Amino acid sequence: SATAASMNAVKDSLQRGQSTIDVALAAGDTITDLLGKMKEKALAASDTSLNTASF
Amino acid sequence: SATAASMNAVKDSLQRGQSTIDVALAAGDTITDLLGKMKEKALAASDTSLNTASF
Repeated sequence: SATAASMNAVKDSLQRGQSTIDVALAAGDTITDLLGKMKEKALAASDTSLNTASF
Repeated sequence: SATAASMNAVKDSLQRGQSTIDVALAAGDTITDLLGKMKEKALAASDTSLNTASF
């Protein structure tokens, strides 16, 4: 029965690991959106017919 | 009949031995519970994803 108590101790650590990964995933989604937008900006600026004040 | 009187003397010592072993057993049960709890604590602390203030 001591071992069953220890399993009770293990489950919380597994849950904490889940939580940390969720936070990381949220930040990652935001970062991927920002990277898409940055690609759009760089692509738009790669144009050689552009004015000096839009670059 | 002297021997029967001596048996009367022996029974009390046997009973005293029983009593001492009961006290020891009670303390031992408490100790085993404490050891289970200590294992749980050590297992929980063996985690490397843990903060510096929970250790």
